[PDB]
Amino acid sequence: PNPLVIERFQGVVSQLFQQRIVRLGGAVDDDMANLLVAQLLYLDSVDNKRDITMYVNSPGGSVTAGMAVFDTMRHIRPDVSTCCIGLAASMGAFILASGQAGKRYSLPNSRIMIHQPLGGAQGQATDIEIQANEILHHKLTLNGYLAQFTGQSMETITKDTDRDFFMSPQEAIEYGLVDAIISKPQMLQSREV
Amino acid sequence: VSQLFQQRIVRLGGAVDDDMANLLVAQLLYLDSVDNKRDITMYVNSPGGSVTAGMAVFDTMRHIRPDVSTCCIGLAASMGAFILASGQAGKRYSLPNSRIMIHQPLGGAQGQATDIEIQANEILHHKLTLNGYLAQFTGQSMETITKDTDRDFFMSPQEAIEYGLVDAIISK
Amino acid sequence: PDIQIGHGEDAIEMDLYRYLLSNRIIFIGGYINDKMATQIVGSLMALEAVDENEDIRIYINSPGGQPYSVLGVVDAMQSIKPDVQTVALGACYSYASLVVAAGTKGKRYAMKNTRLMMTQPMGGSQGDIYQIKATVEELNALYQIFSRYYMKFTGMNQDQIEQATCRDHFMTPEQAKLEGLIDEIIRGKGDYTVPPAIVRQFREVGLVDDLTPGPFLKVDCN
Amino acid sequence: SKKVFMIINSFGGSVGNGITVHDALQFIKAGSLTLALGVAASAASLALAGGTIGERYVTEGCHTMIHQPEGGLNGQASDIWIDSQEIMKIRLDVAEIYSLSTYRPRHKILRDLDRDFYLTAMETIYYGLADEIATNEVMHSIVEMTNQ
Amino acid sequence: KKVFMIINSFGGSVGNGITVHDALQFIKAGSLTLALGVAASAASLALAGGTIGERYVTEGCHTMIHQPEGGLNGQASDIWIDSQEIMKIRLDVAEIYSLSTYRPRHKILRDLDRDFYLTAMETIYYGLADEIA
Amino acid sequence: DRRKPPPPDLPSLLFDQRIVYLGMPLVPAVTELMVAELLYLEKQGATLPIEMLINSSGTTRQDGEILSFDSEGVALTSTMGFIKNPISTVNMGLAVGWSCVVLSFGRKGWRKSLPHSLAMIQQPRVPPTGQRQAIEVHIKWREVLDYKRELLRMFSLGTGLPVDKLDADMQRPLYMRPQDALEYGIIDEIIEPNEDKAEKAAQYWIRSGRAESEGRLEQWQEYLSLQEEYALKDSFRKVMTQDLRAAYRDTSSKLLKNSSRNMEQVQEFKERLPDDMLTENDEVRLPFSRDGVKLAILNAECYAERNIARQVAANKVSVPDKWRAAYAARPAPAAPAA
Amino acid sequence: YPEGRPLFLPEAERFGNPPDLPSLLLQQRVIYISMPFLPSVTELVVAQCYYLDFDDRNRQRPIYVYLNSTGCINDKGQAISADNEFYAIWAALGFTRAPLYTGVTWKAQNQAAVLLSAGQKGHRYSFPHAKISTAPPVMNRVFGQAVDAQLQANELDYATKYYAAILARSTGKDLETCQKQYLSRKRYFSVKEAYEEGLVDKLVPGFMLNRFRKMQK
Amino acid sequence: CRPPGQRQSEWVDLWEAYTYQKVVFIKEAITEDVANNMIALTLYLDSLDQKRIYYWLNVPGGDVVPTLALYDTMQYVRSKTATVCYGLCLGMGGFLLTAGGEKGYRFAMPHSILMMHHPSGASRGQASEMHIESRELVRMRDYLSLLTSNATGQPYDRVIRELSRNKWMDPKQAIEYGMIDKVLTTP
Amino acid sequence: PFGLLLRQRIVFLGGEVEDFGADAIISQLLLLDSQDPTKDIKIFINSPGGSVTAGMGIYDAMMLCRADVNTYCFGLAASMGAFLLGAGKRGKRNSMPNSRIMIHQPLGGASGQAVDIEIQAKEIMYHKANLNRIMADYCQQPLSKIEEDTDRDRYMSPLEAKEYGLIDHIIGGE
Amino acid sequence: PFGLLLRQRIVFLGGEVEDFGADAIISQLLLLDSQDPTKDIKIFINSPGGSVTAGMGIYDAMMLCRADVNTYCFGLAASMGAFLLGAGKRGKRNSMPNSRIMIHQPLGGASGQAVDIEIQAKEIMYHKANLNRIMADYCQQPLSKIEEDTDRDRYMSPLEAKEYGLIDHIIGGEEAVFN
Repeated sequence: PNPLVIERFQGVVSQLFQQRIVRLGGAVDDDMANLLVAQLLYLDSVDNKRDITMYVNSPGGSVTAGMAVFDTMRHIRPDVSTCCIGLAASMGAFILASGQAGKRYSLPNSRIMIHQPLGGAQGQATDIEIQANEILHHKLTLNGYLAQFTGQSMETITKDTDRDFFMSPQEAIEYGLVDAIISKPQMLQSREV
Repeated sequence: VSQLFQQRIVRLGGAVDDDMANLLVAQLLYLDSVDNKRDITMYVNSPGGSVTAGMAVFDTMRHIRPDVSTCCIGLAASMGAFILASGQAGKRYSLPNSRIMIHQPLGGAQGQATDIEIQANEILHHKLTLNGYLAQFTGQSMETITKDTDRDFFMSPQEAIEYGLVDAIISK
Repeated sequence: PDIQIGHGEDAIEMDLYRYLLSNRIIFIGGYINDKMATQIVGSLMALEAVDENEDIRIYINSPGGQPYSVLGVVDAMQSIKPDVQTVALGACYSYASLVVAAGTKGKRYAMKNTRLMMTQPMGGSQGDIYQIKATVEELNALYQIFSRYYMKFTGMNQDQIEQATCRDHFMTPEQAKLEGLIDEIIRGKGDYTVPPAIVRQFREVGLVDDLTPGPFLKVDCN
Repeated sequence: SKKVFMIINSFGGSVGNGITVHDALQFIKAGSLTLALGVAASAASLALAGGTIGERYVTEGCHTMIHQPEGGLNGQASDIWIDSQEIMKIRLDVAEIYSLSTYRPRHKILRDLDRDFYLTAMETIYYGLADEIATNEVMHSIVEMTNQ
Repeated sequence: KKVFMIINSFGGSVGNGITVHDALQFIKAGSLTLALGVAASAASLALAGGTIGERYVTEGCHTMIHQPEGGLNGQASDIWIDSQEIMKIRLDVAEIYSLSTYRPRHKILRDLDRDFYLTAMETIYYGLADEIA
Repeated sequence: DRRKPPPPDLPSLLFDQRIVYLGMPLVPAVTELMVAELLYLEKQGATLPIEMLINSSGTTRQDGEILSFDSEGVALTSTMGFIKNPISTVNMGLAVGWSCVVLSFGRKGWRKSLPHSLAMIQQPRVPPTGQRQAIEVHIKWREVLDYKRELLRMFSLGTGLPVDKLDADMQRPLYMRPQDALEYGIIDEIIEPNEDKAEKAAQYWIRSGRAESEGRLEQWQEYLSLQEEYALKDSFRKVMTQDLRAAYRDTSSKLLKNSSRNMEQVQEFKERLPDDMLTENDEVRLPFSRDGVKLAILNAECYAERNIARQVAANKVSVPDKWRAAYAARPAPAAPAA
Repeated sequence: YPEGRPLFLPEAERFGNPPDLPSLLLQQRVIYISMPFLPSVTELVVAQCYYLDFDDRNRQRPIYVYLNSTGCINDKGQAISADNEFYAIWAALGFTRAPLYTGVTWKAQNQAAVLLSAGQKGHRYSFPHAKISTAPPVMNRVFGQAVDAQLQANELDYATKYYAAILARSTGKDLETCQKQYLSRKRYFSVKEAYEEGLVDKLVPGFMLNRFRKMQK
Repeated sequence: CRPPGQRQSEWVDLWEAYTYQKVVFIKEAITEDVANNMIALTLYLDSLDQKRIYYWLNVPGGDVVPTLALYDTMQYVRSKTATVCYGLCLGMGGFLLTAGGEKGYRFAMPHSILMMHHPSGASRGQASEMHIESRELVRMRDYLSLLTSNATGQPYDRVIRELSRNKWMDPKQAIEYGMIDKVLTTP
Repeated sequence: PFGLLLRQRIVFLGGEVEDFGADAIISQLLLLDSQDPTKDIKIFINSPGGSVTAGMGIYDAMMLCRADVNTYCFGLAASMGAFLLGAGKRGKRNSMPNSRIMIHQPLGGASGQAVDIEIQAKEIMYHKANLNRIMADYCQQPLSKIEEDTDRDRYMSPLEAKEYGLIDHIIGGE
Repeated sequence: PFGLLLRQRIVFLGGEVEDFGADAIISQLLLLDSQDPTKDIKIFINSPGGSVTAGMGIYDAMMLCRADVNTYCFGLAASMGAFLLGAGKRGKRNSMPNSRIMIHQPLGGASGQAVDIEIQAKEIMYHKANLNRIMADYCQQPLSKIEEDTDRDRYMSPLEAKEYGLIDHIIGGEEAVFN
């Protein structure tokens, strides 16, 4: 992108971080997850009590880097309240699910997509078994965690995440992925009737 | 480079081009503006370069006021070698393990019989000018230098001492 | 959308990773190539020069490394004065895996959901018969060095390493703690979920069956 | 010619093709004399073991390498799992075919398909994939059969 | 003695469909047109070009109907001219469909607007085909 | 006989005997050739049969790279419906996707396969649209849906199975060996290998003395020993599981609850008595494991090296140092520690 | 239907010359190996051998094998194919009956040099400026554990001992000697050096230079 | 459109079979290659005898020099020339449609699409090189416009003004404009 | 340059709406919300559009703010500049006199097996219905009319947009 | 962190050694010499090779330094890092217990008219002789043995090298030296 866009965004990122607001944007590769682990550790060191607000806006990401971020969220002292804006999809949705219970939010017009890990197995038959066990372990672990977060059952989750499962935040609340919707009052338009 | 630059060190590194020559010329002119007496030293490590850029660097070296001592580090090859041979007399140094190469100009041409013949005789002009300057710098005659530049002439630093390109070695 | 850093916001406002390194934390991400090994050894020695007695903490989230760079990093870890304390995150894939085992015994940690891995040194033969013999000797020397380091850190037999490295061996923190690669698992706020491999190990000793799988993940579909 | 002579020298090919040629060679009524020149890789080893038992010839300088099916596959976790199970079933099919062609147990065949497995002429005949060294008189007679 | 045209074409430029339709009508002994699987626009024109009474479609076949496509590039007036011809092409295709389906040409233009899919029975009813195999 | 020369090559040689060989991914050229050959073979006579050999990977490479479309198969299958003389379709090697429908679409009772051939069925996929509008995405989905339904209808005519079952099974790759295809409905027969060949092979292995001594006996013994050892180990695992459940029942016979009365209440009036429902709610009974077998003798093994336990009694008040906020957990008459 | 028997030169001289060049050379019992030992060359040479030993009445008419190939190794020294293509060719050329005369046009290298030596004693020809060279066998890059590379080393050592056996039989030397001289390092032979070591035996028959002819005129 | 159609006694390719009847199907945009093939075919067909050569065009465009070479070859041969338009004739194809048989022997199929535009071209170099190329291209525009005007009967100045942009015509507009002479129908 | 205007509470929504760009705009909006609750935020729009998810994310950050969110058009506002332009505070949507405002149904794609196609089509139909409802809510037109207009790319000048309801002021008047 | 180490007279030579990389290191060594002439420098070598020209540039810089220049290899030192590691002051060359040390000739090539081919063969042969001559001097082994060894493609453990004369100390006391 444009360097001036990058510089403006890095400035506003520093301001938000000052206000204890980390953010997870874009595909969650290893680099972003190392960065976000570093930010979470810093915010733990600065203050051990105040909440951290984690901005999730992601279209996907690596299972392994997502779990790096997820363990650091569940290990540090301050409660990481995850808030979804725009799109929490397939690993930002897992991250949004794993925010502090009762403190996961979503703006009204967002989309949550939870599904199972993609991937690929290559090589001789035995290498393909080993790699299929890696992918199936990741799938089972993530479904077990979604069952823990949402209050659903492992089988309902496994049935729901077989293919892409897009959800509005209302359906997410009614599911268990998100706990509240953030919105301000509007003016209810009077109709002539 | 700045860390070297404040030490009056100008690096002619890597094969020369017009951008590298522009950077060298700007450095040399600024450094002459700063101090016209205190010396400039210049590390040479280059496998060649365009003849025109080397000529630009050589003229900028010549007419500025500080002596541009040239110290060869690593290698100096047929256009960085000419630049190395053009440092101030008595101040063309070599490292003990560096190698020095001299060889004729190069370059292509395309166009009509007239245009590519013109490119041919400008290449002859480059060859004549370089041989004349090398004769000025070493002390050998046009014939020995033309024979040397005719075919790839790899040399050791010591030979270059008795063949005139370098003034001394830094074993010190 | 490369990356966007905080600053920590002191009177200087320097880069976040510079701040963390100043507070004695080294992050290892991506392949441990020669530049990464050089940076990690330089960081270890700078932290040693600042204070030779206070703990260094290393976070390892890396998908492997060049074997020689990893051996250099492990040698630097074992040759410095302070306690080195290695926390595994995300993944540590076989060469990085040794980097986790090389922390000060008692201070090797892994996050609850990391994926360690152990593999034979993989290389590759090509060319004349003497180049192929050279490759065989290189890969045998690497196998001996990494096998000896795994023996040194985990206490396993060379036979046990032979079984644990004959093929890509993906391990949870629980196998790693049973084997000796790590010392403590960093859990959540009381998170003790049993991973699928440990459930299978339950099934292999008869603790759970198909009739009574217990409150563990269903691995009846394997 | 009440025999179908099938001359083998091929460095690989998908194992399914080796299975197809093995089944076809075991299906036709007419006999089969399969000769290996130089090499017979996975599918070619299946085609070599597929001939009439007792007429599977291999030269002195031939090599026979048998390896387990290797595949590649991308997609969701369930798709990787299903393709994985299928590739294991193919490995078992190949092990059973070698077991029945050579009379070795499926477990020693499966142990050998663990890694790429090279066999010389004596090693191949001992193992059971071929039955006789191919001396010049063998296809002296083979050419004479095609001519007579 | 009658050209028997088997049609199974997932696509093609519509102008080529017009050209094949003209070639079909050129010969005087009737043409039978049997569609299999799919008959998209450039082949839907060909299917509608057979002899009325002797155009057949198969139970599985689906018919595509759509307006022509085009890319343009040049000055503003070049773009205007090129737009005018693509409109002429679309009007001609609607006219051909009107001749074969005996349906309001404006209605056929409305149906061309976006990609239009017809099952075998809807192909029969629309008028592009006459019978089912 | 001179007047008709020998056929120039192999495809002419086969097609001369009414053998339509479908062996290539079902591309438009292959589909056109198949249609031309089937129409020509009906022309030469609509009572003579056609032997179609299917070693094909459908409309997409096995890699998953889409290479034709979902309508080339519709053309070929509707063609096979159009030609009226009997078609026997033999599966060779691979019959994926539409090439499986074609295998199941031959004359019933004549569909066959080689003993190891694989018949896979999955759901059609399409190449990426390329960021079209919303209505064009809806219209593309309706296109893809109609063609998937066509595939389902033709596969229902082939196998015999409902549309809904086939749709459910198709959602993921479904791999079928000839036993499985014969079960499902794809094929009717399996082309067994020649019997005389197999008999001669067994006789040669016996008579030549190769089957006995080439190293075979030692490792066949090793195979049987490994099988017996692993069967016994699995039996010991089952024994361990059953003893764990027996321990749970030993330590669960000390209970005082009224929830069993509720489980009596919820159940129907007919099952007021314990009366199971012939379903996967199936209670396997361990306690009636009085096998009493006097034949299965314990081998010469010594378990007398196991120590002598303290012989603890559970009728104590001492409790393990745990935490529970419930105070309904009264001490039981047999468990004063509860 | 009828079995169409390929009729050979004694009785096929009445059917004229063949249309193109490769058919001409096949009829002359010349197998011209002009291209590196790829699977295509192996297939073609095996079929030519099968046709030549098919219906020769006397099968004493020798088979000529002219070489213009660097064998199974590319020009830059990295294997372009495997050693099994050579075995298949060599094995095939052995299942015939006729004496196997070999010659070199320009280059017989690394495998074609062995196949050159492997002709009849007294009947190996070369052009007087042919370049012959013997190099150790080369494998192509494969990935794995130390065990895979060890397996490749074993295979390459079988190949090296095979070539050393053929060169020992051809050049009449000690087996390990032939391994040391030829296969140990990539060594070049002029025609005279190759003749000195038994690689070749003669120039092509009738080779007479131009100014030599002039001065005998 | 591959299958060889049977001829007097054997199987001959469809387009060769057509040229055996003097019919020359031009179906590709005129590049150096197709133009050379059609010039060669025209010369040989005139060599066999002199009866007439029908050109069936489906040309969607083409380059200027090869098209003018084909035109000059058509005019050089003794045998007359008629041009029919199956499909469409665009640009230099619409110029070839006005290249054969001025006396009422240009036909078109009912839905054929006709287009004429001033010939394109592109070339750079020195300043004087651009002068020479620009002068030559203006000479080319003028020559092709003279040919178009004398083919259709429209004023030269009218043609210059009309063809500066693209010009598209239905067969009725082409008859009314003089571009063609008759429209083929079922007869 | 731009930062100096951000100091005056002005957000440039320029260039194609993208994931990175929308993330930057949302962060700027949240920060300008935190800095002062009751000072107007001005969003300048010159963009041919972008992803629907990014556009609704920016729309949510716009609606969440406690500050009136003026919108301005400079040149083009196409398919997501237009939706976000009308999504400004009513009575406070301005446009430059010679600027083009295109209304456009959302773009989406689909690839993979028939179930992937069905899921993507269902998602895009949801987005289309949602956007139609929002646009008809702030344009005060029937949902049917919005469906007809968004059917194809409709370009309006600020007069056609002002009568159609997307904007509220034209900065040069007439 | 490298700034503090450069203050401590520690120079890192890591990764592939190249022309620009050499110029940077040469400058660092000259700075450390001109600042302080009595305090030793430490150069750490983890490098898989390099260019002969750049390598000899760094070697000349190392041999100019008045302040004794120790070297400490970690991980790899392949055929040009190993030479520089052998060019530290005698008695002050160190290695990790499990570093891998390689000694080997350079590659090369030439093209076109074979005049330049013979000149390139002569220059590659010069590099061979030059490197081997100084290697023999510091390894304290016969030049014939060094010439033979620099041919053979092989790694060695720091124990083998310490025997061979290249390095002089192993950091770890040969307690973690694994084969």
